This record gives sequence, structure tokens and C-alpha cells, in this order.
Amino acid sequence: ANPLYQKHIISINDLSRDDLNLVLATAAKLKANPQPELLKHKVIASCFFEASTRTRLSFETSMHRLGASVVGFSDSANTSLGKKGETLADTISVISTYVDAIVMRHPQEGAARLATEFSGNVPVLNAGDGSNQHPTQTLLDLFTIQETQGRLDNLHVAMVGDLKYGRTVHSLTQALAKFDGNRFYFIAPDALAMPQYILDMLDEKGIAWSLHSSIEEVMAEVDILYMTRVQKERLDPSEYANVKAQFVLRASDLHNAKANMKVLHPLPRVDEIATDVDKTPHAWYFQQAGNGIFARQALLALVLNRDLVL
Amino acid sequence: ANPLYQKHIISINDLSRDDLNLVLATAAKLKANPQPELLKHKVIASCFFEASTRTRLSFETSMHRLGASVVGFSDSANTSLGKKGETLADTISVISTYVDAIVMRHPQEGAARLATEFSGNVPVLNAGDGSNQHPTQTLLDLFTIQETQGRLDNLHVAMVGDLKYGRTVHSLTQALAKFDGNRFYFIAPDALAMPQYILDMLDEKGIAWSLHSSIEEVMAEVDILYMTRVQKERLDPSEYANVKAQFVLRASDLHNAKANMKVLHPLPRVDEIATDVDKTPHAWYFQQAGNGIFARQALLALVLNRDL
Amino acid sequence: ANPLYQKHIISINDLSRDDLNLVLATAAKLKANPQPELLKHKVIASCFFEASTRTRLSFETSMHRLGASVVGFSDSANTSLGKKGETLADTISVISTYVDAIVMRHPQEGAARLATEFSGNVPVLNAGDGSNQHPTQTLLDLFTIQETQGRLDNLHVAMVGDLKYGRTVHSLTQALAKFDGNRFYFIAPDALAMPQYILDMLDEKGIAWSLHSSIEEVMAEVDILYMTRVQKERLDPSEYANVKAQFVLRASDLHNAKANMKVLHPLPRVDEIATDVDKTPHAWYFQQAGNGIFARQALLALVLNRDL
Ligand SMILES: O=C(O)C[C@H](NC(=O)CP(=O)(O)O)C(=O)O
Ligand SMILES: O=C(O)C[C@H](NC(=O)CP(=O)(O)O)C(=O)O
Ligand SMILES: O=C(O)C[C@H](NC(=O)CP(=O)(O)O)C(=O)O
Ligand SMILES: [Ca+2]
Ligand SMILES: [Ca+2]
Repeated sequence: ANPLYQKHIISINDLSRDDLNLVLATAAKLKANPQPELLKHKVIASCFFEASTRTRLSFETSMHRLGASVVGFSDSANTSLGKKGETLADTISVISTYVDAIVMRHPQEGAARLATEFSGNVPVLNAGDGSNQHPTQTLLDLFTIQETQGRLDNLHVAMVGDLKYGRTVHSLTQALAKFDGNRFYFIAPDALAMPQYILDMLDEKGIAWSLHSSIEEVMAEVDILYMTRVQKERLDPSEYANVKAQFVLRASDLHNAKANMKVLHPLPRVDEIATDVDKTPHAWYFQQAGNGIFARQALLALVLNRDLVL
Repeated sequence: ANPLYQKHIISINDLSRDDLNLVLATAAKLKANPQPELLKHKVIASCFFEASTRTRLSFETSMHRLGASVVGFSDSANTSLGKKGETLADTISVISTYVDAIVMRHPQEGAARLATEFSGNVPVLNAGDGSNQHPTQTLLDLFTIQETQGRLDNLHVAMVGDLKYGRTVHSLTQALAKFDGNRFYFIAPDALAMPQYILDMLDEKGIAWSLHSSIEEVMAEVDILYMTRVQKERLDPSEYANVKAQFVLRASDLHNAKANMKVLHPLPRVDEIATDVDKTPHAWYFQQAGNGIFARQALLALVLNRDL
Repeated sequence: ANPLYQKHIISINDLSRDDLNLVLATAAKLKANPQPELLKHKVIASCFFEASTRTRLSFETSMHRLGASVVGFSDSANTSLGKKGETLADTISVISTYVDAIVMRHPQEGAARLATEFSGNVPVLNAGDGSNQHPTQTLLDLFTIQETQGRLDNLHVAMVGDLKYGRTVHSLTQALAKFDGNRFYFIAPDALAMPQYILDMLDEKGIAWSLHSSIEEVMAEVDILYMTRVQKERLDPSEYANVKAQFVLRASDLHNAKANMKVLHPLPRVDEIATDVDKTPHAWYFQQAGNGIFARQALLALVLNRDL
């Protein structure tokens, strides 16, 4: 049976290693051979309460590539919530009477989990809830790491930049921690460090990690260098001094990288990755974004179709 | 047969009891047996000039469930009317060369009727025109009453809140008055009473109505309690003291309700229906909203297809 | 595959007379006999960074009429470029991993050509780049001239209004100069005259053109009277005195028109065409806009389908 059928997809913490492997296997099959009528007769809501380029466009393209239709909004200003004072709860309660699943991105932490209390039998998929979780970004990142490295175990992974507000690294560290032998290098300003709740989970599973003040000091050891943007729009006033990127990666900084190493970045970037890195063999952030199509199609098919494909 | 084929749907005042009943019968069949390719090859415009959550999203979902495609906008800011100075008449004249029907909501009363002067042979469906009419809200409201009450005649119905600017109750009161023996109770602030042209219509048809100062006093006799939001964005500045809801429905008010009674609301609500009512068996505003899918699929099918 | 398969469509200056005839013949075949599954399985991006009613809505409709799906935005405010500081180049690099083609309108001249540097194998179709080019407006304008005049050669064509900033007339003059024996009349304020680079091209081909101070001077000879809007959003405030239309067309000015003459306007219009013109048989601006459906379906079919 399909373990993800009709399930809410809110946090990586709720998913098992086996569930992650199932999405990846389903993504490889659909990347090889499309299923243009799999979700014919399904209508999906796409509801974005804060800005997006890749996550909204890739999700909607995936819906069309499976034959489903889409309704929704990319801003809340002209909804009833935006002009007539409606609650978020009431908005989910009526939208659940129209569609087969709801994709939602929202600026407040916990908003996706709150929507599950009001959606009845319709599954809710978290496209990002403030600085907390981003589970579909992690699905595509795992697919990408697997594709370039050949495995998801025994890897050296560095995460750089704003780790405190990075919903992308919270989800990706929790998922890489379900596999065996992975090790982490965290390179961030003291003010934007990886939160203690993530570190405590690593400690409880016996996973190695360390803190660094430069990229160059561990460059020779990493398989995946995962760069991030400072989350300007989430910063508290006590962190305004941290708005500019602290680490800036240049092509010349790649002298000592392993030949197999790849540079990833959930995007968008500001100046933390210079454009001269774009032409090197290590740049893989645009390929990573292209993999969002296969991961999000796999998640949609698993949540809305009873039977596994194959 | 099909008397609604290619008709503009602007006002309840223009439809007959038989026209209402055909839309309801068609909605019931489509709910029981869907027809996913009924409007394949159609392209419909969805043109919203003011805010919406239920009406726009339900209409677009209904079009996709019948196999049609949709184009349009949810705000006029980025159109040529919004930035290059184009008139509404010219906007309608060009969109009419592209699509098979136009769904339009607009802040000004009369704007949907105005669109029919420029759309040519393309049907215009009014999704709300200022505080005047809201005919597809009435079609889903009638479908809900009929499903919960088992009939549309000889009912006791109360309408509470902003009846002056409520496009929803103007349309619903006109449609219920086409059926026999209904009785109405209106519970509103003095500044936002039901308009005189609606009361004159009821008096001409011999339909009884009365004015009340609370929800409690009519609770034992009503079959349908229809709650409404204060239309804050339509109020005149001289009426700004009426922004907070005057009447609030709470679960304990339902203590002497009739077993069959249902609480409706076109939505969205502010505080006029407390959230403790949602769990009671009388709450039916979310089911009512879900019924917009069947009523709006039925209207689209009848206007766009020659045969029933 | 055909000669336009997988090509970027940025400028008329890059297309041949044979490329233009191909689109026109495909447009006629699709108008006479639709192919609603032709682009089944194609997903196209529609990325508008400045306002539009006609170009975006007719392009999306054309996509649906051939079975394709569409994703995108009608403004950039809620994209990552709009709120997180993303560059336009990174925006095209990622959208090109999702779709089969990209339709783009942008306020900066040369922006569509820049996008072809980052889109890899994905075709970019320019829906307007500042005051520079507008190649799909020219394709529907050619289609319209052919349908009403029976040909695209031996015509007298007058272009009135803002010729300096009108992207429409830069593209159309370049295209009509690829056919035979046409003669042009340019009627514009001196501050907004046809640019020199266009006039030099005509001279190099031996094409006859002249400048006129009134519409009455050439009314008796024209086959096509192409009216234009002053491009307010492109002017410098020092040129603000030219905002009001210098030339207003009225139904009374058509008394000595040829019986075949048609008045065209890419739209929207502000004050340059009075509404009394609309009911004359010479008015053809709404019919021209309807022809964007056939011209845009044809171009999408040739760019995305290998066979004919
Ligand atoms: O915004 C970031 O820096 C990373 C991440 N980015 C994305 O999801 C891509 P987008 O915002 O374009 O959908 C996010 O958390 O929103
Ligand atoms: O706004 C109201 O209170 C009643 C009614 N509401 C609706 O139609 C629901 P919505 O605005 O979400 O489409 C309306 O007249 O617009
Ligand atoms: O704007 C004009 O006056 C002419 C021309 N107009 C159009 O293309 C029509 P629209 O802006 O509605 O797509 C343009 O250059 O954008
Ligand atoms: Ca009316
Ligand atoms: Ca010839």
C-alpha cells in the first residue's frame, strides 16, 4: 500500500527514511517516463501568502504535467482575507470544499499545521511556513545529492549563511540525519547559527558536526557545499547588522575542492555566490532547481493516487 | 427546451420560478453524476474588479470540473484599463473576441448590465455588482435550503445584519418571493434596513414580513436563519458608527431552535457568528459554500450548451 | 522541421518575407480548421513585467485553444525578483528548466534579447521590450491587412501618432518594407517622429515615404489608417506637453475614404479615435484584436511543432 496516500506533508520530522526513499524512487520513474493523465479529474489549490518564483511555478507546472487543473492566488491582497477581515481558518474551511489538495506557503511559523485542523479530509502540503520547515525543498535537494554523489549516506555536507532562519536547512539536516554516517560543517555568523533543537537531535543520534569561521578551512573535505541567502525579511531589529552575506564564494575559492563536489543553493542568491562560479563544473544550483519538477510531481502522485506506480 | 441557453444572467428579477427550478434540478444530477468533458473546447473569462475568495475560486473550479479553460484577472491593476487609461467598454469589446462567456464581479451597481451592451453574442454572468445583485449566490442558497428543508415554499426565514448593502439578500428575497407562502423576519440596525423596493415587492405579492430587534425573539419559529456581514467597504462615512456587528449569534442561542433549522451565511463572517456555533448540528455555512460548485456547474452547462 | 521550429522571436528585423508568409498561411489554416490537441503536453510560461490586457489574454487563450497549459505572472511584485532581490538573469535561468517556451513582456528595451542568453534551448517570444519591438502585434496586424485588403503589396499605409516610442510601428514598418510596392505616410508631432534608423532602412530599399501634417491630406488615398496612443509611460516629463493626442479621428473625417479603407489601432486608445467612429464600416480595431487569436496560435504551433 502507499504510505503517503491522503497524508498531510508538513514537516520532515514526520517522515521516515523509507518515506523519503519512496518519493525519490517515484521521482526517478516519472523523470524517465511521464504520466500525463495520472491526475486527470483532480483540481488543486495553490495558495501563496508570501513571495515565490521557483516553488510556486514548479509546483503548478508539475500539476499540469500530471493532467491536473489549478486554482489559487500568489498574493492575499484581493482575497476575502485580504480585504474583508476573514480568518485563515475560515479560508481553509471553504477552499477544502472545492479541491483535492491544498499547497500553501505562509509567513507565520506553524501556519501549515494550523490549516490541517480545518481542511477535513483534504491533504495540506507545506510550501514553507515562516522560518520553520520547507519539506518539498528537501525532497528536491535529496534527489539532487543522490544524483551527483550516487548515495545519501556517508557524506560530508557544509551548510553556510543564515542557518537560524533557513527553513531549507532545518528540513535538510533533519532528513540527512535519518540516513547513516553523514557529517555536518556549519558556517554561520554567531547571530544566525543553527538552532539548538537541531543540534540536540544530532547529538541524540550520534552524528558528527562542527562550527567554522571560514569556508576555506573545510573546503577539501566536502562533497556538498550548501549556500544560503540571509533571510532579510525575517530578521529581528537586533539582527539588522547581519543583513549582508558574511561568506562570499568565488571561482578562485574552488582550487582545493574535490572533483565530485557540488555547490547547491535553494535560491534566490544575493551576492553569496559570485557569477564567475556559474561556469565551473561544481555549480549545480540551476540543475537543482530543475529537479523540483520531478520531486513535486512524485509528491503529488503519492498523495493523490491510491496505488503506487509500478 | 433549454430556455437559459445563451442568456445573460444579471438579476434574479429577470428569471422565473421555472428557470430557478431547472438550474436546481440540473445541479442535483451533476452532483450525482459528473460530466467532466461537458464544456471541453470552451474558454471562459473570469474578470474580478473587487475582492473574492469563494465566488472566484468556486467558479474556476466548476469550469475545470466540466473540462473548460479559464483566463482573466483577480484585480484590474495590471490591465490596460489599470495603467494605460482604457475604458471598461473597450475592455469588454476585446475580451469578447476571445472567450465563450464572461464571469464578472465589479464594485459599481449596474456594471454587469453595462457589459452586455458591448459583449455581442457572448453571455455575461454577474458575480456581484456593487450592493445590487448576486444571482449565483442565490442559486446556491436555494439549492441548500431545498436540500435541508425539502421544499422552497411555506418557510419561515430570518435575515440578519446589513440588509441595505447586502447584494445577497436582495437577490435571495426576490427569489424566495417567487415561491408560495414564505414568511420573512428582518433583524437589522436602523441605518441598514432592507430597502423599500424589496418591501414594496413583497407587499404587492401579499407576502408577510416583520421587523425585529433581536435574533432570540424569532428563534423558535424559523426554518432558516440567514446571517450577514456589515458591508464595511460600501458604507457612507455618515454610517461609520455601524461597522461593528450589531447582532451576534452564539451556540447557546440555538437552545430552542427547531430540529430542522439551519444557520446560513454567504461568508465571509467577522464576529456575527461565534466559532462555538461551528460544531453544532445547525451550522451549515460551510456545506452551503460547497454547494456553490454544483449550482455554478449547472448554470455554466445551461448557458453554454443548446440541449439539456 | 519548419523554418521557425525552436527559434527565438525577438525582432521583425530577424524575420524574412517567407517566414512571415508561413505564419499567415498557418493562421488561415488554423482559423478554418482548429486542432485542439496540437500542443497537448506543452507547458508555456507567461511572464509579464508591465501591464497588458490584449497581448497576455489572447496569448493564454491561444495556448488553451491548442491544448497547452500556462504558468507565470502578470506582475513581478510577488516573485523572488520582486521581494528577495533576484536578478532577471537568474529568473530566466530557473524558469527555463520548467517550460517548453517563454513569452515575455518587459519595460526595458533589449530585455527579451538578454533572456535568450540565459534560456538555453528554450525559445523566447518577445511580447514587447520597452519602446523597441513588438513582433506578435505585427503578425496579427499583417493578418488583418491581408484579410481586409486581399494582399500585402501595392498598398498606401498611413501611421499616425507617437511613432518615436511606439514599438508597434517600428515592427510593422520593418515588416511591410519586406513586401512590394508599398508607400508610407507618417503623421506625428515633431517631438515624437519616426526614428531615423527606420527611415534609413526604407531609403536603402528604395521605398517611398513622406511626412504629413494632417489626416485630411491623405484620407483620399489610404488603404490602411494605423492610429496609435501617445506612450505616456515612456516619455520624459519635459515632453509632457505632447501627452494630448495631436490628431483626433472622427466619423466626419471619413467622407472621402476609399470603400476598402480600414482604421486600425493596436489598442488601447485614449482620445485619438472618437467613439462615433466605432459604428462605421471603416472601424476594424476590435476585429484586428480578435485576429490575435489566429496569429498567436500559428506562431506557437510553428515554434513548438516540428512538422507543419
Ligand atoms: O528564500 C530563500 O532564500 C530560500 C527558499 N527559496 C525558495 O523556496 C525558492 P522561491 O522563494 O523562489 O520559491 C525559501 O525559503 O523560500
Ligand atoms: O461579502 C459578503 O459579505 C457577501 C458576499 N460574499 C461572497 O460572495 C463570498 P466572496 O467574496 O469570497 O466571493 C458578497 O456579496 O460578496
Ligand atoms: O500600448 C500601446 O499603445 C500599443 C501596444 N498595445 C498592446 O500590445 C495591447 P495590450 O497592452 O493590451 O497587450 C503596446 O505596445 O503595448
Ligand atoms: Ca439589476
Ligand atoms: Ca504579390
